[PDB]
Amino acid sequence: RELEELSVGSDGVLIWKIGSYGRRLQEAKAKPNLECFSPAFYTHKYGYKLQVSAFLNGNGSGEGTHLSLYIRVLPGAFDNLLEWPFARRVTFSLLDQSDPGLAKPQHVTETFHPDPNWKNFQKPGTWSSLGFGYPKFISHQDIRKRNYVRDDAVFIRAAVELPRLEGLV
Amino acid sequence: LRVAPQSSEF
Repeated sequence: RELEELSVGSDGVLIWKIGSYGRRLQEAKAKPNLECFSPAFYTHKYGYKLQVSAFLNGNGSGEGTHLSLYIRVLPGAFDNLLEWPFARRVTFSLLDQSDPGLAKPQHVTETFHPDPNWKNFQKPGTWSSLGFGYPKFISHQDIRKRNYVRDDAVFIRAAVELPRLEGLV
Repeated sequence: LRVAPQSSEF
């Protein structure tokens, strides 16, 4: 799995394929506990370590009804060089897998300013490893409504909005 | 069922 990470981490954009959706959703019905873990990924070179988890069958207020998406800060080798708490804006997306030439795909996208007072968005070392995000990201009804599920697979995107710092032209 | 959920926004 160190290669899945090497292939992701660098520029704050994870794209995560979750395969065997139908099976995985059936097990999440049998174990409500069951969560999928993305590869860890870094917001920039020597940046924050982040991970994404998905509950195909929902968690908290969306248990049973929704796909639930969370993002989390992990202990990073470079934590002692970064500002805390984590405060970059995160943008979750579930990708509609329709050809973008043949039809501008309708993606489900949400953006949130992290909660400064969440035990996890502060520097690892302070006293939870839980996560933050959307328990009602998309409905079991709506997830089937387009190409969000194509080829028994789903695509979750997490983008750390870090804009370009340039001088005036 | 039950859950130790992680925090959220609407």
